[PDB]
Amino acid sequence: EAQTVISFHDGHTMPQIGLGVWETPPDETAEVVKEAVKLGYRSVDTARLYKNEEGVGKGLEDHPEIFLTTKLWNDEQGYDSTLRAYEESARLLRRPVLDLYLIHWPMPAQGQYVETWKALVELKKSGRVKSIGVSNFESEHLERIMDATGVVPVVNQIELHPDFQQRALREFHEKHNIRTESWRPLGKGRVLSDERIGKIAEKHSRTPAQVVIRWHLQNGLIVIPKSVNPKRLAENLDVFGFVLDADDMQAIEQMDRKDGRMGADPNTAKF
Repeated sequence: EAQTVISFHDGHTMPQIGLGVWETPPDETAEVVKEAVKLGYRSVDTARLYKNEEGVGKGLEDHPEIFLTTKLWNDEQGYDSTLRAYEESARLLRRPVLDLYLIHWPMPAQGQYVETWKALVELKKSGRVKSIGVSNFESEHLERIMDATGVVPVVNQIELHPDFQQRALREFHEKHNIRTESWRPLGKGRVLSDERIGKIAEKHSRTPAQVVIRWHLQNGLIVIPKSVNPKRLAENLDVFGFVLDADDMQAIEQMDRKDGRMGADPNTAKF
């Protein structure tokens, strides 16, 4: 049973499951990363927001194979300011050339996300980063940066889980060959005790989390769950030895709620 990967339109390839090092203190981040690389994680995802890029970079010291993503935080948006921020991140992460760089939030009220994207375009062209994408962009924000540059992000990383399945945004993503990456894949844990999920989990001799991760996978989605517990890390990774059937997939499809969003709305988010 091999892990799966997802390929971008730009010809690059990313592991389909990664580690979201979001809630890890800077101090024990190196150690969490070394542990997950040991368990078999091939993709690590962080952000300037979490302030632990130095820890990630140390933890991946002798592991340049691990796919590495980081994001530009809101207050560093702007053309020159993104180019600096990217460089700084590259140094903190001890990787001269990053595998993926994302705009963390569009923040439409700032007026800066198009110029930020043009900085990312330039980072791709100059060869400073392999792939460029976005996080938390609505179709409209995507339309805008595509119209301004002619350059499509390879990935849009968005809140996505059984309660909020983001179908219309994924329809839009499809048309432009944009991969979907789910953050909040487990819905802050709400799903871990769902009966509908629980029955599917019994049927497959797997756990609720594993059923849910598999569901992301079978939908073609890049999935970065987070976990402190290396017991849950090993669990989350052990998802390539079963298959959800058509009944399973439809039953989860049916969980989608209009008020399923748990985190910030891209259009009204204010930090």
